[PDB]
Amino acid sequence: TKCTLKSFTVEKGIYQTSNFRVQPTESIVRFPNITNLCPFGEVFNATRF
Amino acid sequence: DSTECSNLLLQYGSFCTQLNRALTGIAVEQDKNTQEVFAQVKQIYKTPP
Ligand SMILES: *[C@@H]1O[C@H](CO)[C@@H](O)[C@H](O)[C@H]1NC(C)=O
Repeated sequence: TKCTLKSFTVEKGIYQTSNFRVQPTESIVRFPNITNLCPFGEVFNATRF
Repeated sequence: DSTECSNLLLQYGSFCTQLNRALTGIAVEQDKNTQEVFAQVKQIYKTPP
């Protein structure tokens, strides 16, 4: 409170000096679901090219 | 909660920190209206049964 009040003699009272929040740590991301596969085996391992 | 965005605020000065005091400035006196319109008596009276 002293830094924000710019004084060393603070009076008896309530003083809001800063704010706090919880910082995320892992940040998980699970959107996808593997589907609609287009065969690359039909162009890589086809018998005749 | 953007670090680089906050840097843009420092060079812009002390606007929002000033109004935060103003908002608390109205808030503290907001409750001050209550005791001067309700707490006009220091004796709490209970009605007889
Ligand atoms: C084709 O077969 C080879 C050998 O098994 C394999 O390494 C390759 O990944 C295959 N290609 C595809 C996309 O099926």
